[PDB]
Amino acid sequence: GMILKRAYDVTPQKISTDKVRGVRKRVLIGLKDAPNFVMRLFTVEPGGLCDRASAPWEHEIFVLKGKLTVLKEQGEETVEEGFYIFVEPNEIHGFRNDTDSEVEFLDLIPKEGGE
Amino acid sequence: GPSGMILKRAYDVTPQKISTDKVRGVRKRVLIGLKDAPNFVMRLFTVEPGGLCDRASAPWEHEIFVLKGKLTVLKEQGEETVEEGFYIFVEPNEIHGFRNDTDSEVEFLDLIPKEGGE
Ligand SMILES: [Cu+2]
Ligand SMILES: [Cu+2]
Ligand SMILES: [Cu+2]
Repeated sequence: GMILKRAYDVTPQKISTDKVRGVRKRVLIGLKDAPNFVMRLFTVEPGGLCDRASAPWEHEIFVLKGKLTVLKEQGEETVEEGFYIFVEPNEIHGFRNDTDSEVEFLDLIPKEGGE
Repeated sequence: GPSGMILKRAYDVTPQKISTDKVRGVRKRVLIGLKDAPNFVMRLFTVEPGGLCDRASAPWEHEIFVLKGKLTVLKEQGEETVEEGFYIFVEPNEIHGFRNDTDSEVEFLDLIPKEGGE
């Protein structure tokens, strides 16, 4: 009834789509197990990009490592470890890493959006 | 529903003292609370040295990510240690609690469905 695990030990999946390059995803608590919402951990490589998109669901994010550039419907904002991010449903968002070291963030969404 | 995005340093949120029949030595920051959340809430808990959230269970799940320190997890039967970089999934109704057996603060994110409050 309880899972306790090192996130690093969860296998990181390379993500590659027309909008996503240089990103890896770990599914910590996935759709199958989740009553309501899922927990993922993203790694963005230097120069990596999750380009602007809208989703039907909100995001709740916590920046774990590095300087995360957040793309908005207009412009961008770079934040760092210790910031949280709440993206309303339907809002344009994306992410980039302009730095020379990997950026990591925790990302939770309602399970309707889980892989 | 609203549009937009909130980007905020977690430590800018006021750390509220939690004092109940089961909890001492704990502060909570509500990061994404009921005022905002479509479905689930995000809190950041700080457990001071010797702090305790005694065993309990709840009718909803917890999804936890340990940000800092070494946290003792209280289970139905026994205890287990985790540290920074561990995650915890607590099924609904499973007994769980926490204790800080170290001399430094432990911090963890704790997310619950919004039906459970903030
Ligand atoms: Cu159990
Ligand atoms: Cu998204
Ligand atoms: Cu609980």
